Amino acid sequence: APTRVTYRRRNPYNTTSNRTRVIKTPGGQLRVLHIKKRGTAPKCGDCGIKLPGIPALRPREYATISKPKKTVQRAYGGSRCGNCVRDRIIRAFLIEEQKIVKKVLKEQSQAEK
Amino acid sequence: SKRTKKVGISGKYGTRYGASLRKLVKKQEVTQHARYTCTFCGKNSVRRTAVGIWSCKSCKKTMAGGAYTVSTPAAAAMRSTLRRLREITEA
Amino acid sequence: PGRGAPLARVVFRSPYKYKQITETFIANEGMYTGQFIYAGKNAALTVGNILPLSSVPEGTVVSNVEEKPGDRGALGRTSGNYVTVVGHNPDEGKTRIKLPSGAKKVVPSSSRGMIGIVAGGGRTDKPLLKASRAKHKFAVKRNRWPKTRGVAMNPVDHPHGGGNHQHIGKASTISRYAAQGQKAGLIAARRTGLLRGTQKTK
Amino acid sequence: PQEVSDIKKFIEICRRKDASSARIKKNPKTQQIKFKVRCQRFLYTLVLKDSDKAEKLKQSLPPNLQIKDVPKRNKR
Amino acid sequence: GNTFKHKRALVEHIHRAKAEKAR
Amino acid sequence: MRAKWRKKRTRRLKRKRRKVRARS
RNA sequence: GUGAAGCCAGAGGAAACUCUGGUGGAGGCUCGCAGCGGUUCUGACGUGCAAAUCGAUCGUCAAAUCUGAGCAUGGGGGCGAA
RNA sequence: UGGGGAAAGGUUCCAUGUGAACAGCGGUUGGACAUGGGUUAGUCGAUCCUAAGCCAUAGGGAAGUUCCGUUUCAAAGGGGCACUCGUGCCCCGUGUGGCGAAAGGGAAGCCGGUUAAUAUUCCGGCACCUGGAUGUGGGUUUUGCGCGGCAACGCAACUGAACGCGGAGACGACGGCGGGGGCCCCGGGCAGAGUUCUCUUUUCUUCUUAACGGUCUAUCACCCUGGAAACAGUUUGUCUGGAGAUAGGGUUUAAUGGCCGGAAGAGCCCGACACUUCUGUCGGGUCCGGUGCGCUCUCGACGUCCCUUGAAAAUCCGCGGGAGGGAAUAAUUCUCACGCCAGGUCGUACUCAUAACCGCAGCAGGUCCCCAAGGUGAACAGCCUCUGGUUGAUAGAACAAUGUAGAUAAGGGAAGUCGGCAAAAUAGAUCCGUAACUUCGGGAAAAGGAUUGGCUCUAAGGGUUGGGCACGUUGCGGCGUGCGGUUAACAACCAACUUAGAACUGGUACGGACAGGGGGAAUCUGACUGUCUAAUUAAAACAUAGCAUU
Ligand SMILES: [K+]
Ligand SMILES: [K+]
Ligand SMILES: [K+]
Ligand SMILES: [K+]
Ligand SMILES: [K+]
Ligand SMILES: [K+]
Ligand SMILES: [K+]
Ligand SMILES: [K+]
Ligand SMILES: [K+]
Ligand SMILES: [K+]
Ligand SMILES: [K+]
Ligand SMILES: [K+]
Ligand SMILES: [K+]
Ligand SMILES: [K+]
Ligand SMILES: [K+]
Ligand SMILES: [K+]
Ligand SMILES: [K+]
Ligand SMILES: [K+]
Ligand SMILES: [K+]
Ligand SMILES: [K+]
Ligand SMILES: [K+]
Ligand SMILES: [K+]
Ligand SMILES: [K+]
Ligand SMILES: [K+]
Ligand SMILES: [K+]
Ligand SMILES: [K+]
Ligand SMILES: [K+]
Ligand SMILES: [K+]
Ligand SMILES: [K+]
Ligand SMILES: [K+]
Ligand SMILES: [K+]
Ligand SMILES: [K+]
Ligand SMILES: [K+]
Ligand SMILES: [K+]
Ligand SMILES: [K+]
Ligand SMILES: [K+]
Ligand SMILES: [K+]
Ligand SMILES: [K+]
Ligand SMILES: [K+]
Ligand SMILES: [K+]
Ligand SMILES: [K+]
Ligand SMILES: [K+]
Ligand SMILES: [K+]
Ligand SMILES: [K+]
Ligand SMILES: [K+]
Ligand SMILES: [Mg+2]
Ligand SMILES: [Mg+2]
Ligand SMILES: [Mg+2]
Ligand SMILES: [Mg+2]
Ligand SMILES: [Mg+2]
Ligand SMILES: [Mg+2]
Ligand SMILES: [Mg+2]
Ligand SMILES: [Mg+2]
Ligand SMILES: [Mg+2]
Ligand SMILES: [Mg+2]
Ligand SMILES: [Mg+2]
Ligand SMILES: [Mg+2]
Ligand SMILES: [Mg+2]
Ligand SMILES: [Mg+2]
Ligand SMILES: [Mg+2]
Ligand SMILES: [Mg+2]
Ligand SMILES: [Mg+2]
Ligand SMILES: [Mg+2]
Ligand SMILES: [Mg+2]
Ligand SMILES: [Mg+2]
Ligand SMILES: [Mg+2]
Ligand SMILES: [Mg+2]
Ligand SMILES: [Mg+2]
Ligand SMILES: [Mg+2]
Ligand SMILES: [Mg+2]
Ligand SMILES: [Mg+2]
Ligand SMILES: [Mg+2]
Ligand SMILES: [Mg+2]
Ligand SMILES: [Mg+2]
Ligand SMILES: [Mg+2]
Ligand SMILES: [Mg+2]
Ligand SMILES: [Mg+2]
Ligand SMILES: [Mg+2]
Ligand SMILES: [Mg+2]
Ligand SMILES: [Mg+2]
Ligand SMILES: [Mg+2]
Ligand SMILES: [Mg+2]
Ligand SMILES: [Mg+2]
Ligand SMILES: [Mg+2]
Ligand SMILES: [Mg+2]
Ligand SMILES: [Mg+2]
Ligand SMILES: [Mg+2]
Ligand SMILES: [Zn+2]
Ligand SMILES: [Zn+2]
Repeated sequence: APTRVTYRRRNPYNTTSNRTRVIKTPGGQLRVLHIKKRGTAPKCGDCGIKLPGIPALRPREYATISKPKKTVQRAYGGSRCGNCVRDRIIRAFLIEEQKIVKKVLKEQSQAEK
Repeated sequence: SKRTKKVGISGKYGTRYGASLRKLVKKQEVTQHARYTCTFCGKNSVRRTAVGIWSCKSCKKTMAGGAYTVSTPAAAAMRSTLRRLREITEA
Repeated sequence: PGRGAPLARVVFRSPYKYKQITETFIANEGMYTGQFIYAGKNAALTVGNILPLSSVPEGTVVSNVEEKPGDRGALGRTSGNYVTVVGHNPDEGKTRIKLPSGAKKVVPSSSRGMIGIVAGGGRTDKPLLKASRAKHKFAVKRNRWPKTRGVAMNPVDHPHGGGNHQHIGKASTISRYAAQGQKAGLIAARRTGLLRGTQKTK
Repeated sequence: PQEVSDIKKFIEICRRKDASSARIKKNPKTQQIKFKVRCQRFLYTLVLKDSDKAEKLKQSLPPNLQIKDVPKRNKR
Repeated sequence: GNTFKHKRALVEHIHRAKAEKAR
Repeated sequence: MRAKWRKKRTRRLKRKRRKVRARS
């Protein structure tokens, strides 16, 4: 039962790509299994938090899963969190409104002569 | 429960480097490890990130400041002089 | 690394193309993320703005001052330092400035500068106190630490050479017009010894 | 390998061009009957508890399919 | 703080606190 | 999506159009 | 092993402030195993196992610690905490 | 002194046979000698990318072999459409080479069996990736490019050119805490084995479940209601809240978690018959719980440190915009399900060291990594044992001097000697006690004392589950409630260790082996930690922070 194991590939060094975990086989043996690295969650493009509703994969793996699993149904679906989308809409409206009043005030109250 | 008479934070240096040098470094260590109240949000969460960078844990703003204090007297005086120079002449 | 004086990342917009450009300035004390800054002849007298010296009044303090208009900054770019505007000369277009070393200089008025003082404060106030601390400082700059004394080498190595006692043996002030391999010591020294009074030169 | 839930879908699977063979495995200790069909990409398994539908299902399969009985202790 | 030595000490303190609160 | 991925889809459309012409 | 800042509770005083018990886990700190090194026996051997090794006793051991591969510097030249 | 690798070697690997020579004794044996045999990949590597760096092109030096220069003082590119048939048209333009990693970055394979010698490569079963063609089912559209949720967002699909924005690749050291896999440990059961003068419901062994999928869950965080001082919530470690807490209800990143397919048909353990060989055949079994400051790997939320802040490129995805195109019987450049075809080239045996590498050699030297059992014990200390592996270093007889290595001596105790050189003495843990001096941090384990075995008992330190009425529904109901109340804290069950006290007992012994600091009063000198004469000198010599000068 307390049996020792060996690597199954030619690399003998403990690098950030030589990742293994122990298994037990239906033949009653302790072996080693070589595993990849963990995925990373995409981040928001304004505040930098983890976006909800999107899986964490290695970059090449996103090329095979379907489109609705990689986005949420809203403007700026990926890459923005929703709190940031709320700020953009309000800020865009308020600044645009002040632009009109500043123009009208400047034209009327100062170019009446 | 005071557990130290005078050395304070510079008790990690044991009996090394001389008494005068430990006092001088103590003056700068106390002020660089303290917390300061944010100017933008008001909470008491502002710590030093790097030698001239200070960041707020709450509202996520970072600011350029002194080496071991958030502001320097020379910078504070200049801001008033600049304010007075521009204002009382142009306004 | 290797520098005091934190840096600032600023994003502008292109007047002729649909894109944006990112620059890297030196940070003045008081600047923060999310702040608008302005550059040009008609900019305002606020910390962090960049404008020609012809648009500032006497006594203002700036940093990263161009020696000539267009070279993008040469003077006063180190932590806790600045230059001072002294006077103008509008008919010919020159400005007098004062430098951190204490010297005076004359510069064309179209040179640009940034209002304020360079962030980084009084870095040199606390002792390093440990050999390892000085080692970490230079390990990211150059291979210059530690340093052996010339008086402790053999004559084949250094002019201060050998002898049955450690000593120099001749005057340590060396002429300005000497040969490479002879300049070791105090080069072209006007005087020597402990400075008692005030220094007349300004 | 994938599991099939009902009987109607399992019959429709067996009526496919790439259906190569099928077999029947019975576990008397736990009283189960398993129907497996070998297709191009997957092996489909259907699990039944009773035994009054196994022969009913068996006769409902297409006649051109080959069905075995999975003898105990299969030879190498 | 270093007030209650174990579980029994805390329970006795609670009973006396409610007894005086009763009055 | 990558450009090679998009090139395949328009290539299929062009073949299908010339074949449906050949059919007609 | 020792036990620095920060934090909790109680007690003393008119205040400014002071005392006690905990919590915490800092330091080119310390005992010591592996690695790294080489103080003494002026030990063994000294046509040696060995053109520098062997034994006992020793120095350091969480940082100015130890180490592989790739690359650079070429002889009045390099490199040198000398 | 076990099981596998990197550099280096190159057949040393396997079988059969053998006179001499080699294996510093022998030899029927051999890494020796002779004759034959042995290395199988779309998934493991190389091949692709860039780093420190090296070299072409434009140009400038040098009598010249050649030196510099890497984006420059250069007219330096790539994308689409038909072709009658290549010839012809039309857009964009700031920029424009290669080599360099078998430990950095990176598309994809697991289990069982098989040989004298290969296997994640062969056989059987069961999967996955990239590229290329393509048809059925389903989806959308009768007014053209989907519905649902207040919301966080969900669903099998669910148009999208130029140009632009963003994310992943993509990163330090140390500290305690929590979740998961493997190992260790304890109790019960079925099989087999060992011991049995006496004892022992006893001691030991097997009781397994892969990649790839489906389904139900799992910290952080985010959303809706509402409005807090008698301030509350809360970590081992004081953080959080009118910039919206507690509380109630939801959404979502993250399986090495539970159940199912794979899968018992496999593998393993017993028993009974056949069988010269060829050959085998048939019955049973392959369960159920607990514990932890345990060891090892992995994930998560926190914290400390810096005049130190801890790579780049290839490659893949989302979004802003709205160019072009399309049905009313058919149309559909639908990232949905299933289906068709292909994946070239080189390495792969064996050793990795008291005999396969480098030291003239089969040399006590040197040479980068992965896995890591039981007992004692603080422990990867020393000492004994299991799995696995060795029994190989020329031998036989005798016990003189002088040696090398290991040791003990009466009385005195450094009188020996340049000199206490060598040896001896001290040593773990618990409880007392602790000076001068001092940069107030230390000196300090200062100095100096006492105890420690065995057996029979006593006491303390925890977890889970229960709480009384009155209505209505539900195959003792479980609840929708209206309440009442704080058992003067009770009952049942479960579980390791750590600490303190007493009696008895012995040739007064008990850290019983191992392991394991001698101490004090002063002078000279360098502040300290660090560094050097490989092979006669480790120091008061060098470096260092601080100070001053140019
Ligand atoms: K999703
Ligand atoms: K310059
Ligand atoms: K150096
Ligand atoms: K020096
Ligand atoms: K001297
Ligand atoms: K001197
Ligand atoms: K410590
Ligand atoms: K050691
Ligand atoms: K020479
Ligand atoms: K290949
Ligand atoms: K194939
Ligand atoms: K190759
Ligand atoms: K290739
Ligand atoms: K390069
Ligand atoms: K030339
Ligand atoms: K590589
Ligand atoms: K073979
Ligand atoms: K259809
Ligand atoms: K739909
Ligand atoms: K890296
Ligand atoms: K863990
Ligand atoms: K664990
Ligand atoms: K475990
Ligand atoms: K154990
Ligand atoms: K796999
Ligand atoms: K409050
Ligand atoms: K703790
Ligand atoms: K390890
Ligand atoms: K459109
Ligand atoms: K092989
Ligand atoms: K092999
Ligand atoms: K090797
Ligand atoms: K042990
Ligand atoms: K041990
Ligand atoms: K003898
Ligand atoms: K003898
Ligand atoms: K003596
Ligand atoms: K003497
Ligand atoms: K003792
Ligand atoms: K003296
Ligand atoms: K030293
Ligand atoms: K020496
Ligand atoms: K020494
Ligand atoms: K030296
Ligand atoms: K001094
Ligand atoms: Mg010398
Ligand atoms: Mg000379
Ligand atoms: Mg001279
Ligand atoms: Mg000299
Ligand atoms: Mg140390
Ligand atoms: Mg030590
Ligand atoms: Mg000797
Ligand atoms: Mg001899
Ligand atoms: Mg052989
Ligand atoms: Mg033979
Ligand atoms: Mg011989
Ligand atoms: Mg012979
Ligand atoms: Mg022979
Ligand atoms: Mg041979
Ligand atoms: Mg591969
Ligand atoms: Mg060249
Ligand atoms: Mg030329
Ligand atoms: Mg290459
Ligand atoms: Mg690699
Ligand atoms: Mg395909
Ligand atoms: Mg789009
Ligand atoms: Mg399973
Ligand atoms: Mg699952
Ligand atoms: Mg809540
Ligand atoms: Mg199953
Ligand atoms: Mg079986
Ligand atoms: Mg082998
Ligand atoms: Mg080995
Ligand atoms: Mg050897
Ligand atoms: Mg050799
Ligand atoms: Mg123990
Ligand atoms: Mg003998
Ligand atoms: Mg002797
Ligand atoms: Mg004696
Ligand atoms: Mg005696
Ligand atoms: Mg005596
Ligand atoms: Mg001695
Ligand atoms: Mg003592
Ligand atoms: Mg002393
Ligand atoms: Mg010294
Ligand atoms: Mg020497
Ligand atoms: Mg020596
Ligand atoms: Zn955001
Ligand atoms: Zn703030």
